[PDB]
Amino acid sequence: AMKDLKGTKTAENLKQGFIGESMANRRYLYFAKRADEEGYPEIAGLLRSIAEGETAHAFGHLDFIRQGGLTDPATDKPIGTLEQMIESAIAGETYEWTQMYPGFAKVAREEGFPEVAEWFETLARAEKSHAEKFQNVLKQLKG
Amino acid sequence: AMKDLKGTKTAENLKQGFIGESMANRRYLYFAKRADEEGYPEIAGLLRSIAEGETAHAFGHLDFIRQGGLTDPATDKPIGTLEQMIESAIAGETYEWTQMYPGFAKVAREEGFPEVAEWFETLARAEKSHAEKFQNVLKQLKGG
Ligand SMILES: [Cl-]
Ligand SMILES: [Cl-]
Ligand SMILES: [Fe+3]
Ligand SMILES: [Fe+3]
Ligand SMILES: [Fe+3]
Ligand SMILES: [Fe+3]
Ligand SMILES: [O-]
Ligand SMILES: [O-]
Repeated sequence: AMKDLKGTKTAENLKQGFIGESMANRRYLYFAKRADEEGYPEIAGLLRSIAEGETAHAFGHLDFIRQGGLTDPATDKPIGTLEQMIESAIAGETYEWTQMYPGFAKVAREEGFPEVAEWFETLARAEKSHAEKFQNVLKQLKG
Repeated sequence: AMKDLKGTKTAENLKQGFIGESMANRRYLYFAKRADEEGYPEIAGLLRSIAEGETAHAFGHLDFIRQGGLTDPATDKPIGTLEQMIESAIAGETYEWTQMYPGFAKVAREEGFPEVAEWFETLARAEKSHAEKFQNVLKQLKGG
């Protein structure tokens, strides 16, 4: 591996860089769909290509995070081995279905946004399904 | 009014949901590559399929954000129209190349991590290129 990054500002900067690059890929693919609808195929293709750049950037941030002994930006769990990667996926999905999306749904209903609440409730059930499927993966890797 | 979400906690939750879903898709595609190398194609395929779920979630969050008159989670700029979307991309990439990545690179060098610094410098130049390409897009939308 590489030099230990724990405790540095660079460790936090890699995390923040990963967050921004992740958002950018999602944003640019969403924007490309609007270009698609409106008939701007060269713009849409450029947006998709820039999005591939942001993928490369996000993955490179993860490379340095993993090689520097740091944890997953999303879950604060190690992601050195495949088993650890799956354990990180389980931890994040579990946070999302047990805490995050149910709370978002409750708040949306309290604030008078039942349609948004229904979306958050759909997502809560979806993340529970994801968590169960990843748990099945881990069981198979450890057997 | 679901069409005016400004200032509500639900607005903040949509933003945070978008951030988490965006990271999840990137993480699961990265993890899939390790499964690929090691010969676990069913695990890799599951990671890729779940990642498509996280794409749908992120895009749905953006749908509610736009429909509610809220701004881009990354830039705090409106993203209703295509021109606005491109203007948001320009603002974010400009921040990344003029401030964010150069600052990250300086810190990495000062902390004794030259390989990470070089990566941040490569990314700074890349985001400058991205900003210029988005600027060209805006020129084309405006008539160029
Ligand atoms: Cl075009
Ligand atoms: Cl497999
Ligand atoms: Fe980037
Ligand atoms: Fe999830
Ligand atoms: Fe999700
Ligand atoms: Fe960028
Ligand atoms: O980026
Ligand atoms: O998720």
